[PDB]
Amino acid sequence: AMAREFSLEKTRNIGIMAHIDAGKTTTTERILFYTGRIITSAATTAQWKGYRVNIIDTPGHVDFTVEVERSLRVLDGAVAVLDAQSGVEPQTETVWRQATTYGVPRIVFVNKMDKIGADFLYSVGTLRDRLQANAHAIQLPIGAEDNFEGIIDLVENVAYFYEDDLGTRSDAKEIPEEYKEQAEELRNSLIEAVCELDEELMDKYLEGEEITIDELKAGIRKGTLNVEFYPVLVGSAFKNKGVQLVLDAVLDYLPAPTDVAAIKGTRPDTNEEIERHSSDEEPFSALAFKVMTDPYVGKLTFFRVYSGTLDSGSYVKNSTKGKRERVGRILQMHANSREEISTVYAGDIAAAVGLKDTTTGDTLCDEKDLVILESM
Ligand SMILES: [Cl-]
Ligand SMILES: [Cl-]
Repeated sequence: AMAREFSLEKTRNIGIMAHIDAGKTTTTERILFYTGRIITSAATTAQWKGYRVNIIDTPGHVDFTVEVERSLRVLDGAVAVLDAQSGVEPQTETVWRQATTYGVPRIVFVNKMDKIGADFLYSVGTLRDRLQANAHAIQLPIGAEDNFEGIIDLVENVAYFYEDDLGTRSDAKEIPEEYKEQAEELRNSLIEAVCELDEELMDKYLEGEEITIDELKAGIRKGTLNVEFYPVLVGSAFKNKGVQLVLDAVLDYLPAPTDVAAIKGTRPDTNEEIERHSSDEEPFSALAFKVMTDPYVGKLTFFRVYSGTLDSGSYVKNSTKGKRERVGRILQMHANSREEISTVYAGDIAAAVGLKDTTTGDTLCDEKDLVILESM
């Protein structure tokens, strides 16, 4: 007998798109640490400043596999991590274009800034050249290599400094004098880019009226959600610098379940096109996306709930296979523990115990209102 701890609007289903060379694993470990306060898990339930953040693990393929399409549906937004040295590899391009097809909003994080030969401006440049994406910097790093001392937030128009310790973050002081000219130059470039995404901001810009910090964030978000803009951040996941800012950007610019289109399905035995809105008032529907052999509970079946709610110990239909399944226990895999929940809601992710015939890609739904989300 529990209600939602976190609302739809305050939910972030994210995935991290990057190669092992770009530092995907080390980046992921930092996110799990900051989001789990007070071996690779298929999906990790976590939080950040009052928001539910589900970190969905993604594969490292270089092909047009069906597993990626499913991995892109399960997540709503994504964090594309680039290597500061190389920038954009030929294999990052194939991943990027697939995300664009399914309309996945993405923020970019230029990792390994403290590494030798790291160049932020260069890396940002490759996105517009190679990928042909409208990527823009919302940050400017203070120094490179071991001189990498801090990060400038172009939106808030402030600077943060890192002592390279466990404390890491410091208060938001004024931008250093030697970086002000470039900072305002990039901030004004950012403001112009955003003005082209919302006419209301263009009008204020042309009339000479100031654009507030929140108006700029809204514009960036609006553009990022429409897959027309890609905010670019910087940091060093290896020495823990700028990772918390990425989490802030997830809240600020990545979509909540309601910010992406309602998922499309079909009624079994017919060609009828159906849509399931991301809401609790609708009939339950969910997509299973990973079956893991757990050592304690034996067999976990991870699933993304698109619509409705589901109580533990209740039946549902595996519409893909035409079988009844009893969701015995519902678990959420946290960073350092497991939580058994009595109810899972729309736009959330959990693992069901007790399923017999369900496999990756199958649809689980309310027995009284059937739907198959994946084509077969
Ligand atoms: Cl940070
Ligand atoms: Cl909706």
